[PDB]
Amino acid sequence: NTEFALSLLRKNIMTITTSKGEFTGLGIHDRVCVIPTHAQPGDDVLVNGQKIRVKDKYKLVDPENINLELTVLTLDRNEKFRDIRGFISEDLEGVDATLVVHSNNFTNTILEVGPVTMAGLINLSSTPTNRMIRYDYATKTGQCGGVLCATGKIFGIHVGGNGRQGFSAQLKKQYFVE
Ligand SMILES: *[C@@H](CC(=O)OCC)[C@H](C[C@@H]1CCNC1=O)NC(=O)[C@H](CC#C)n1cccc(NC(=O)c2cc(C)on2)c1=O
Repeated sequence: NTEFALSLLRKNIMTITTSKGEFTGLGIHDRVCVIPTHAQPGDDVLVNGQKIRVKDKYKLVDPENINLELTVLTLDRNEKFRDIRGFISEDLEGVDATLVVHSNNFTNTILEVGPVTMAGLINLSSTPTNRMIRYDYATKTGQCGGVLCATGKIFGIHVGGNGRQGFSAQLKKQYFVE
């Protein structure tokens, strides 16, 4: 698990800074990356401290117009991400997953969040959010955007918690299709 998590840290996971602070950003493919919606990125963000113009941005909502707490960004930079869409899996039920963080004080951080489960529709920051993956791990401030994953499987992006549970926005391959 650590070897797969380390591979994501070298080739896909970066630190993205908005006006709301530092967030772990996962590069999906080409110049497309994901970030929690509550980061509220503007026309420009910092990628590992470098000012990068945001070409495209759109918040993800399910077909039932329910918030997904995920925002897909297209960056105007030269480096193309490694295509990790093949690792995105929806078979997460009961998997002992790992959260890969690279933001704030948690740089190059690999956490064992225990077994995950599809919580579904929960009230996240007074906003109903669907496709919620829950793990019984005390995630902390500065870890939003961490990549929930296991060996050869990417499950979602951490979006919040309550000091005892943590929640990740489910990643699906259909999100990156026009
Ligand atoms: C990441 C954001 C951060 O670190 O600062 C940004 C620079 C945090 C991670 C949370 C904080 C506590 N433990 C975590 O894992 N995310 C949030 O703080 C989000 C922001 C949004 C949207 N947030 C804000 C307000 C409430 C909650 N949590 C819940 O509403 C909730 C519901 C249930 C059920 O359990 N928790 C929240 O995540």
